This record gives sequence, C-alpha cells and structure tokens, in this order.
Amino acid sequence: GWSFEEQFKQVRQLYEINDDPKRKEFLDDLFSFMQKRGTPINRLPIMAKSVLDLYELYNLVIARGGLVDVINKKLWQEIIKGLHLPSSITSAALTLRTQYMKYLYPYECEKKNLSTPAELQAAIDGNRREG
DNA sequence: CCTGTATTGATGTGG
DNA sequence: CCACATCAATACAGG
Repeated sequence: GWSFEEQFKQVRQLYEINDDPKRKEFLDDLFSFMQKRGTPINRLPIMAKSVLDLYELYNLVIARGGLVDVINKKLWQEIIKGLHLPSSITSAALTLRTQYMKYLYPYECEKKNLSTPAELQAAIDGNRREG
C-alpha cells in the first residue's frame, strides 16, 4: 500500500506540472522538511483527478499572511479559483483547509510562524457548525 | 470473482 | 443565493 515507486509517480506529477525551478525547491524541500515534521506525504491530495500543487497552494496561503486569515476572512475562494479548480468539488476550501492543516501547517507555521494552532483551531470552530 | 484504502461529489444551513 | 461541512461510492491491486 505504501511503496516509494507509487509515491514517485505522485510527486513526479508535481514536478511535471511546469518548469518552475522555484517550485521544485518547494516540493523537494517540502518532502524533505516534512521528514523532520514526522508527517510524510504517502499520497499527495488529489483534485479533479490531478495532484494538488502543494507549492501554488502555499504561495496563495502565505499571500494572505497566514492560513488563519483565510479561514476567518474566507480567502479560499481566491485560493480555490487562484488554482483554477473545477466547481465539481464543493468541499474544495475544506479539502484545502483540512489538508493544509496536516501537511503544510509546519512549513507555513514553522518557517514563517504566521499564526498559532489555537488561532487556527479557533478559526476552525468559528467556521465549523456549532451543531 | 472479493476486500481494503484514498479521494470526489450531493444536499442543507445561515445572513 | 453562495460557501462550507458531513456522509457515501468508486478505482486500483493482491490473491
């Protein structure tokens, strides 16, 4: 179920997306950095039957100054559309928020420290239905 | 032919 | 009305 080759085709799909050297350092560093976090990506989140650009998602997330700002202000529409995702996924923002929390929360919080888990968790409760 | 894991999409709530 | 959240079906691989 977890084979390095299976992941190779998955990340290879991430580098083929385009010839952006800066993007390579991200994917390369992210898989490396995640090793330190202890949360390695055995499967990249997929969107529209395609791998999610962990790099473009990041730049948009940092562009708002912290994942929490996006939740409280809901700037996911800009992220969701910024990536040109198909309206076929109604849980796009949630897919982006849920997954960003697990995989990119360290790179965004550890390298930039834009916010804290309580702010993010509190923002999550603020958007999650009370019941 | 079956079973397990990961990912995508429908409908409803609140201002 | 839209964006978001919860729950369920499908595709691929081993035998």
